[PDB]
Amino acid sequence: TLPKAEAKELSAFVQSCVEYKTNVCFTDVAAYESNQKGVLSSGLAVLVGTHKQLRDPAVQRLPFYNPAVAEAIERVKEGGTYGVLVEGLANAAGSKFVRVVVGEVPTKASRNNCPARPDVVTXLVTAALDEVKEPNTTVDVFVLSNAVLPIAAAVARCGKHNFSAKDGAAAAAYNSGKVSRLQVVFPEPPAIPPKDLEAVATSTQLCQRLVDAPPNLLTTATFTEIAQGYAKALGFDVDVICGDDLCERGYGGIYSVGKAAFEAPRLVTLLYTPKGTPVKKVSLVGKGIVYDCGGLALKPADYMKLMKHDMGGAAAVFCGFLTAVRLQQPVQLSCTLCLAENAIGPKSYRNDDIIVMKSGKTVEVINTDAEGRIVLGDGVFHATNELSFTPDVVIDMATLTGAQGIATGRHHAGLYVNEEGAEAAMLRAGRESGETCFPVLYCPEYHEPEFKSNHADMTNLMERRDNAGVSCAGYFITTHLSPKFTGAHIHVDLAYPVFNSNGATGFGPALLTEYFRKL
Amino acid sequence: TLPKAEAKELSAFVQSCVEYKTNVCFTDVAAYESNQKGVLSSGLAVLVGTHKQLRDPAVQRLPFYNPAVAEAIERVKEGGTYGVLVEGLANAAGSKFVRVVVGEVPTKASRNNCPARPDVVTXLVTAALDEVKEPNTTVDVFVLSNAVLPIAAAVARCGKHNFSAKDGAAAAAYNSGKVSRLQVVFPEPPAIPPKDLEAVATSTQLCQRLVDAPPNLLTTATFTEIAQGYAKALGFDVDVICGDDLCERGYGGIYSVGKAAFEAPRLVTLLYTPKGTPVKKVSLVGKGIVYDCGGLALKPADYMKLMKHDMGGAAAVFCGFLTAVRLQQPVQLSCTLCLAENAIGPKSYRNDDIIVMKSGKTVEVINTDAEGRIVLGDGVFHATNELSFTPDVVIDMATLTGAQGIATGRHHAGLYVNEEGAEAAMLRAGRESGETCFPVLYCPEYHEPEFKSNHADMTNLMERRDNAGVSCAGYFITTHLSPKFTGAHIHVDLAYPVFNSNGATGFGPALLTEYFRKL
Amino acid sequence: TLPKAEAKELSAFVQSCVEYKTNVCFTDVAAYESNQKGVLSSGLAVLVGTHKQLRDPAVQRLPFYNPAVAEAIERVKEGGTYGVLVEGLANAAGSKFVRVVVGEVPTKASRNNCPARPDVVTXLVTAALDEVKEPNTTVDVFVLSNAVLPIAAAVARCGKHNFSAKDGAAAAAYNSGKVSRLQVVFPIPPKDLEAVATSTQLCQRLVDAPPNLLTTATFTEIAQGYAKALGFDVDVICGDDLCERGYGGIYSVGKAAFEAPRLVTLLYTPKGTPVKKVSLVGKGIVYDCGGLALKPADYMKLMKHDMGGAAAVFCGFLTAVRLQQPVQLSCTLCLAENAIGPKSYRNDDIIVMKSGKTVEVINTDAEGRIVLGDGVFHATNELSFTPDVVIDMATLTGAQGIATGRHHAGLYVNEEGAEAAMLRAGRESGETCFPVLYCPEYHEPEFKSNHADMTNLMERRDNAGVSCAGYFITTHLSPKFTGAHIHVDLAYPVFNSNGATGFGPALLTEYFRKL
Ligand SMILES: CCCCC[C@H](CC(=O)NO)C(=O)N[C@H](C(=O)N1CCC[C@H]1CO)C(C)C
Ligand SMILES: CCCCC[C@H](CC(=O)NO)C(=O)N[C@H](C(=O)N1CCC[C@H]1CO)C(C)C
Ligand SMILES: CCCCC[C@H](CC(=O)NO)C(=O)N[C@H](C(=O)N1CCC[C@H]1CO)C(C)C
Ligand SMILES: [Mn+2]
Ligand SMILES: [Mn+2]
Ligand SMILES: [Mn+2]
Ligand SMILES: [Mn+2]
Ligand SMILES: [Mn+2]
Ligand SMILES: [Mn+2]
Repeated sequence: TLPKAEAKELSAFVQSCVEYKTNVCFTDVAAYESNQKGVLSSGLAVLVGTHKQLRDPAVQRLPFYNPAVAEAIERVKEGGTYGVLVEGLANAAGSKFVRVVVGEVPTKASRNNCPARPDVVTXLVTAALDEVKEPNTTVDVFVLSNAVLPIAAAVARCGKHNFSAKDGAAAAAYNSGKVSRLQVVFPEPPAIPPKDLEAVATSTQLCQRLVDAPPNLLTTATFTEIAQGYAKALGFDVDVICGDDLCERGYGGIYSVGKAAFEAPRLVTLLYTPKGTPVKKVSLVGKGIVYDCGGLALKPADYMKLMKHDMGGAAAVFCGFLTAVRLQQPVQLSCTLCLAENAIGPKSYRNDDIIVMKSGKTVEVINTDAEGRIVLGDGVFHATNELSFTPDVVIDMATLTGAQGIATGRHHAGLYVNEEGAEAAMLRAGRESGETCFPVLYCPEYHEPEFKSNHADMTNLMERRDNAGVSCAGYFITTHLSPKFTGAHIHVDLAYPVFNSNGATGFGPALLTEYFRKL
Repeated sequence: TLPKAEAKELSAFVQSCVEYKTNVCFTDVAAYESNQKGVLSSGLAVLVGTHKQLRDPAVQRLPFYNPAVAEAIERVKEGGTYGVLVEGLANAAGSKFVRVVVGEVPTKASRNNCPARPDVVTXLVTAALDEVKEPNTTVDVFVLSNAVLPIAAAVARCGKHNFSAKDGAAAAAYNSGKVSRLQVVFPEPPAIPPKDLEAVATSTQLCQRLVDAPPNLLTTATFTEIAQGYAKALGFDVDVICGDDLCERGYGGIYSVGKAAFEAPRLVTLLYTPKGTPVKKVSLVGKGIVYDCGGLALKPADYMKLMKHDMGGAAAVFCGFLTAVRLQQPVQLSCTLCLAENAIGPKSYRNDDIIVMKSGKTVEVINTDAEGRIVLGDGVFHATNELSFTPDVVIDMATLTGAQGIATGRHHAGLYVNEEGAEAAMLRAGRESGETCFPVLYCPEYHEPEFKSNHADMTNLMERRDNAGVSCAGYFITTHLSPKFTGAHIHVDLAYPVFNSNGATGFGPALLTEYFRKL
Repeated sequence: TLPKAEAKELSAFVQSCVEYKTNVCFTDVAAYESNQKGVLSSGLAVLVGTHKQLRDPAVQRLPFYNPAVAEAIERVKEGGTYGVLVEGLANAAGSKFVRVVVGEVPTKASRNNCPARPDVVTXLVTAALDEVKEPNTTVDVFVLSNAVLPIAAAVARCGKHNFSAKDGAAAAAYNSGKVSRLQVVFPIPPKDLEAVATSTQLCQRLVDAPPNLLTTATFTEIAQGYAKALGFDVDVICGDDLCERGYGGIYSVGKAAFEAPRLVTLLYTPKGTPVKKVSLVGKGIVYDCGGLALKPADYMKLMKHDMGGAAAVFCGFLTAVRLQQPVQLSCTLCLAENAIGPKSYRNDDIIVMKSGKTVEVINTDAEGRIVLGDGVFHATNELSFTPDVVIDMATLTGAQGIATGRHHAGLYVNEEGAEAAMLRAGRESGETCFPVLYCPEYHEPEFKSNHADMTNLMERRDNAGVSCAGYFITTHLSPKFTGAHIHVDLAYPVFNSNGATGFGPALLTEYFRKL
């Protein structure tokens, strides 16, 4: 039994995540010119675009423009912002001055990046919002790109985060009182509906909120309750295998990892079937390690800092699934959340233990901190073998390896994929969404020998360290796919793209939405 | 309460160890020539001996010999094998070809080694069995050494291990389906009976099985049940002091170490008295740390890999005892198993705790990972003071220190002994059995000062590292001997000889059998 | 400087590398059946192929086949070998028995690998040669693949290495007396395959050799020896000349060492109209001790391999000349020892690169990119022509092994077309490759420096390390250059547990072959 006060706090936090709606609205120049009549929404306005786009004639005719803003556009450095004051410009707050902030987006974009450069867009708007005069206002963000999806996510992930514990916000279920309503204004009427872009943005910021939150708030239990809350709200099926049931029912992997912890591990599977004929049957699986302490292979304090992020794969596939339901994307989805805390205690699984996986294959544990692949190997077997349908495509997302960062870096998720066509599709989706990706070596013939075990079918870690580590971890997961399954397997290592110096990025959901969108 | 499924698995595993019988039979050339009539047992046959022995005239007259095998004997490198095919040679499996594998054993053997070189014999047979055409067959291993005991153990420890979790053998109580019946064929009828050699081989492979097994199968509890199972089977007395009873009854050492763990520590004492007059009264004590995680002095993951082996001393004295009973060796034995898990948790004994040992002397714990000597100090006090007799000789066996490997290495167990005569005897037994040993410095005057404590009688670790570490650990154990005891004390550090790159070696039992045999 | 005895030894070693010719010959079943008349070349014979290929009818009709070999083919495990004795089979050595060794090659091959699986082929033949009855014989290796180039290199890199110091071979200029003549028998010209094989084994020999034999000086003398032999131009900028002439990078790195650093540029122009103008640049760190950022002893073990990029581009160039490939080639070897001493470049020093840009040294052990940045500027700016393609090869980063592994070299490439071409060449040659992220917009910020143009190392460690090192090199390209840049990180593929692999030369030969 938890203390009564802590249960009150946790309940409040669950509700805050279930009832979270975004702070971002979307419109266009013409529709703004009619709805607002040229009156600005508050004492701040932001303008963002490429060097050439800021010098387009249409910019002059915007309602905040004046000879100062024109100079600001001259003076601004690429990648940076320039602010100016304008006196007596008509505005809803009645402020004698209005602050205009220009920001220049670069046009340079390599073949493996999103040509819109939403990464910079996010930074520019974050900078501009740092000079905010009053909180709980509405800030007009005029963008000059028409790439609506990437920008929508880029602005959603920007500025101050919706999760906060500062200045007594712990008393208000950790909802930031410092967030500004943001009204994005595209040149054209969008391409995608405003009500749709708002969903994508909500999913990005919910993913962000979950990831950000500390493990004393977001436990295996509260994450499950949140999924349940959304299941009741949007009307989809939820299946939960909790604690010792996992051992009874053959799920040795997720059980062994999570059994040490105070809050029991759970395999939470969600289900959505669209009205009409689905274009593809897709199964999602997320690594949901709510805190990776390392187990008995205890991490040193420096590497254990920010391990609340180890749930980031689960939060991605979850919020990606929530968008699909809300928009009624015509994809038949399973979403399986592998929830556990890799904890240290009397009941820790051990460096030498042998696990009997739900696949039936045995795993010699060399290192308890390689927990992610074990928990996923049960997740992917569940999806390919225990569900009411066989998927065409399996997508597993996880904050799996440090090797990821060394190979593909902080902005690109690593792809271990068994088919060129599906790799290409997910890659394309990265470029379109702005939540980019890149391939790591697919070569099972060289990965398998690294897992030779004396007494088990396989180990959970490479014999040798410097031999395609992002890939070998991916291979391990594939060995626990059902032999029923013949289709396409996409493993997504997103260890670093989930976070930056300001906290979580909400990376994952938008990438999925865009991948689904083009099947 | 464990999960129902895990209890079923554990029970199955207990039974598999209790009812384990060997896969090795033994006979001689003449007896084989008459029983088999020159028909080979399967599509594989192995021939092993020294350079001179392979060129003895008697080899030609063997039933698999031909002009190819004669060339194989020329071509073979010392320490290696050479395989050849022979067409239409009569055999029980009806295979068109029979594979003959020659292996050359070296004759070089230093004063501290076994002149037969069973180490190489084990390797040669392991190599030959790697080309096995069908599992569950019978392979004829023709050896040309008459040193029957060392060869018997050497073949028992060789090839694929009886413990296995591969290819669904987890469903069959972890019994390997991949093992070959091995029929050893000596030149002469063996100096020891075949029914006796089979026991020695069974003990070696049981020891092997226990050590190999992961700590999730072999717990303090299941090990105790195994001892009990054998006690009911062979009719000897078993005494168990479990969990908190240890604290109540003054056993502070073994209690403190093991109390953190999920499964409680146990001091299991076994007793055997032969029908007539015993030649000697011997007390065995084994370090039975089922997993050494280090305690609060938590081991780094690399050094914690393979710590399921830390029980290896207990498994040695246990299986050594089982052989004595089964062969009815005329030795009066006590066998005390010091079973605990050095675990990490809320209830861990601490680096600064003071233990009150069963000896009555107080121990300041400097480092919780030096758990072995504490546990043994209670074990040896129990044997020298609480039993129905006072032993003439105390033998304690343990996987005690890393220092062992630095000093005596992977093949020789370290001996800390208080009397030259007993050191000599155990050394002799090493050379005869092939489970070899070597002395480490005995010099208590220089060991004692390393354990000076401010507030306790002693510490559990040296002030200075690099002052006869194998020995100092031995000394600690001697301080907890009863003052009643005045006989011979043999401390056996077998940290490395218990294992190799293939897993456990079953080192210990045969050394004991041979030591007992020559009192 | 040196003792008279050591100079004698070094000279002998130089000559051994210059006059090295391969031990491998190539032929086919029909041509062997006619030349040899069915008499085997020695008391050993080897048979290598896939599960289905070993069961093809044509195998039966081979001159060593018998009912035992047929069982050996049954008994063999995939990836392993099985040996058998055959009595009185006709053979050149007159041995009462002949040993036949079968080896089974797998057919499983992922999209990023060579379908022939020459990796396994190499292992199989190495295993079979371990049971050799007499050295200095000729062993008949019957292969059942027709993928001639990858197999030729695979057999060249296999078995006992030509460099050896065992059993007094130090007295015979470190030439192994334990090597077998290998006659490969298939079911490209033989004189051409022999060159590719010679290049693979020369690359191997250079890499294997210890840094007390292969110094910056002896490597340069070897290049000179080959320049005199095959008639091509050689340009050498030695020691302090590098400082005088603006080459701050390669000078600073190598100036601490006993033997001075050298920028050795080689030149070849084919008789007709070249299909492309290509400039090669190799990291030639003869020993990477780390400099003042001294490596720990474990990571400094096997750092004689840090020259492996140079040995690749050098031997790749030698093949091009010998076969007269119609490519106009520059080959620039960046030779230095990253040494520790009174004159070590320092962690805080600022280098003035030949490019003109300034480099703040954060860590002296990131020596490779500095040395290469001068190499690629030399090629793109100081030569008699402007290349269409720049290929730089180096044993550059440990990150490589984490990202692409032991069998695939990492590719940082600025154009999809050239990446594709080099990738294809990998799959064909068997010296495989794989891409690492190309994204300069994210790499550049990692090199921000307070007082210099750039640093030589990332601010942050976990951010596409194989790629960032590549980017550094691109900043020192000439602005004259607008063509295709291929950076090849081959840190791990150059070696395995048996020593050097001779990885690089065959990959180039095959890339050139199709341009
Ligand atoms: C020993 C295996 C531990 C598991 C892999 C972990 C990640 C993890 O625990 N996921 O649950 C990791 O990032 N490991 C890194 C790591 O082991 N590698 C792989 C090779 C070098 C280095 C990369 O940083 C470092 C940061 C600890
Ligand atoms: C403080 C630990 C005291 C117990 C010695 C332990 C062995 C142990 O845990 N036994 O249960 C050990 O690991 N010994 C080694 C060790 O601590 N030493 C002492 C100096 C070098 C080395 C000797 O092997 C390690 C490094 C493998
Ligand atoms: C810090 C500067 C390191 C310089 C580059 C070296 C390799 C080198 O010196 N080549 O000359 C490297 O990557 N070394 C590795 C290394 O430092 N890294 C970088 C990140 C983690 C780890 C392995 O990639 C290991 C092998 C020691
Ligand atoms: Mn993790
Ligand atoms: Mn982990
Ligand atoms: Mn221990
Ligand atoms: Mn210990
Ligand atoms: Mn280097
Ligand atoms: Mn270096």
